[PDB]
Amino acid sequence: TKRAVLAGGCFWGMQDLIRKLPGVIETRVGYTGGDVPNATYRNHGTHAEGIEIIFDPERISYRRILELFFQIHDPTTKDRQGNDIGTSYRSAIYYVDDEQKRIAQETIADVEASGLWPGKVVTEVEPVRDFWEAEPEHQNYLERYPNGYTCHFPRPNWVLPRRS
Amino acid sequence: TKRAVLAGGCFWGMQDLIRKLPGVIETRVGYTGGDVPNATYRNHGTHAEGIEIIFDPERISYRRILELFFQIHDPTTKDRQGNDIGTSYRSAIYYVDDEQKRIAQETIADVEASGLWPGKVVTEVEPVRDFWEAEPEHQNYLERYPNGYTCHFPRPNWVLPRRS
Ligand SMILES: [Ca+2]
Ligand SMILES: [Cl-]
Repeated sequence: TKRAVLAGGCFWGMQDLIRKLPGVIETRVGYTGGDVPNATYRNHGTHAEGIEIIFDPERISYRRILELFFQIHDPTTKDRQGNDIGTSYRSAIYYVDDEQKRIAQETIADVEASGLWPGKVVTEVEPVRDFWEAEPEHQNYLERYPNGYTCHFPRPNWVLPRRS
Repeated sequence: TKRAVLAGGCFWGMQDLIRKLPGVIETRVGYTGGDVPNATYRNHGTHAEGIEIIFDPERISYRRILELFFQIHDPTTKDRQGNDIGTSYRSAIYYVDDEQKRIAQETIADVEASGLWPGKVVTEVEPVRDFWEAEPEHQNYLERYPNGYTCHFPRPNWVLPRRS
């Protein structure tokens, strides 16, 4: 099993869509990429709202996970996703090892080369650090409240050639 | 990754304890081992309340999972766990393959040979069949309500010699 850690806006919508990818085993939302320990919803400093994804690499690749990531959030808006404004809502990939770093960089290069997205990619690429799991009320929120708030959705136009 | 499927009483308490075992990646509660399709909380016929456990076999063994199972529920009471009475609350191991069947049988034999449990083991051993995931409100219930109802707890006396 493998771990991916991503940020791309309100974490409810991230989990709602990413949990559906075949080969994803577990998802949990939380605060990561920032300063303060013991982060919480109303007190997480410079952390992004993010998601930790445990997946089966035999069933799904890291690359395919990143492709869904770039399909479901606008990676071109700095410190904002849709209606949600602030550093909490920024786009970031938190790589767990060198292979993930390389694939993240290659994938961003492919995204930009396509010209399909609305401007330069502003997604951060950083090593993963502490992941502060969000409060239980945030986990699986859109399972318990299927009509709840989300600004994430898969754009059919935000897809890459599948050369492999 | 590997899958284990167990039943041993109210599924809230099962998930609360089993989710804490290091090497367990995901848990989900549901209805399994019985008759009716599309099972729900108030309409699941002869199904047991059960739990599906996805684990990393490099970190935790199936045997160790069964050992926790036999530690946290009384496997000697037919169609009952603590205050919860009925076939919904019965003890069962739903094996996913022949290796799990063999380990389940060996583990039950070890349990009985020890004489530490309060009577013969009545746990069913059956091949896994459809697992009807429970409603979102049941998932992670004792995370959202940490003081909520449970009759599960680890008995320090319900442990086996660790010969390996
Ligand atoms: Ca989960
Ligand atoms: Cl939940």
